[PDB]
Amino acid sequence: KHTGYVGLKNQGATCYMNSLLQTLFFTNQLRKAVYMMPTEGDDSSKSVPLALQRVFYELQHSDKPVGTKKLTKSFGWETLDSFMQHDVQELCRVLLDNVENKMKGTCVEGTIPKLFRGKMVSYIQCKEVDYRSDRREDYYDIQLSIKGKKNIFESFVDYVAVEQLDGDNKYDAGEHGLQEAEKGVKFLTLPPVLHLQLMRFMYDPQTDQNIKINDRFEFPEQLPLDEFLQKTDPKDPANYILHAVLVHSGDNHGGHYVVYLNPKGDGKWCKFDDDVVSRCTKEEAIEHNYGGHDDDLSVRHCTNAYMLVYIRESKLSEVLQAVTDHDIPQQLVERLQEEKRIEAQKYLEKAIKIHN
Amino acid sequence: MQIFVKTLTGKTITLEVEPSDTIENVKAKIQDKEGIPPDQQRLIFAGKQLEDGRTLSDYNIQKESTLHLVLRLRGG
Ligand SMILES: [Ca+2]
Repeated sequence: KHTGYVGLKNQGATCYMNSLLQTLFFTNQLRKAVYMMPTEGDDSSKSVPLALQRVFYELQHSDKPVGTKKLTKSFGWETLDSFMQHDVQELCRVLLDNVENKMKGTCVEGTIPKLFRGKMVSYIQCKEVDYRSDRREDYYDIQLSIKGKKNIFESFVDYVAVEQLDGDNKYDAGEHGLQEAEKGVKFLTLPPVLHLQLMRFMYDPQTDQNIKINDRFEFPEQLPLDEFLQKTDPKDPANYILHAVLVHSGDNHGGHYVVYLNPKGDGKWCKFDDDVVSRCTKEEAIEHNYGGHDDDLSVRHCTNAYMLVYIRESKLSEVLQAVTDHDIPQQLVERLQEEKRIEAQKYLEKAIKIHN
Repeated sequence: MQIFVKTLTGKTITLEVEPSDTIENVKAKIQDKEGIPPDQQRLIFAGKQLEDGRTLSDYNIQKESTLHLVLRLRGG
């Protein structure tokens, strides 16, 4: 096809992995940093960073579907764990934390935090007693509440609005014992690359089952977030552009993952379903994945966005900067070619841990 | 000590825990307040998913730390 882009082989249940890989591969500034990670002395049967440079090199060069076989091997996984279905965001948090740890000490140290990390504040104020506490958290994604919210904007408001630590959840004022209080959360900084996880699930204890929320939830192509910052910056507005839509289809037990992307930051979108890559409309990538869509040939009821990726307008030429072979070290290139030549001559854990 | 857990709704609940508590204890203590089994719950603290077997102190969880509770949308 005239997509130029290539997909990934699915080893059994590895679509969650494939969908993530594309999302990260097209986070260009990140892909460069992976290329410059010292791995000459690493053991390929055990090196996760190596297997990533490998998948990224073939996704960039190969015109045939890339295998993710060696990547699971570097997780310390056996063949069966490649047949286990997992939450795509759970992978995101485990993999990126693993990799940020490996980049520590190298020249690309802390590249992951520079792209994905921001900060927020948690103000507590006792209702009856003069007592004000403050705490601050870092985040690499935001969990947006979905049930009952038209769109991203409303979901942010509920996130930042003022909650009530009443009755059975009073705040420990140490001296003043337990106290009714009011908690509120303001955002301090928003990262260059924004990861949103749409809380599309709940759990009922009376019935004891967890349900998928297939309700409608609207996300814009442009996401002005300045309102939710505590202090704004005029030279850098918190304006974001939609980059990736991670889509889970199915409800409850089953599942299948796909990712939609406009890698170059333009308007042209493509649908990466495992090895198949096809071009597609904006509507196919955005409106179709809003959810609550009534089971038609153009869109199924239980198919909807689960993760969204936004890139700051400001820092977007930087993040989506072009990746040539000029940015690929020669020492890497050789090692993968020699791997090709030697190849020519010839309870199950349900919790997604990486062991290397 | 008293930490914060942010449920699926988004509502913030409070948990009484010592820093020596294993994550399993914390998950089990969410089960008593929320009814969610420890199997199905994932805890996230500043981008690191919490790991059964470690303790709250190992992740530097202190008073007023907010843990984010999420589930699993499995997939293929
Ligand atoms: Ca529509």
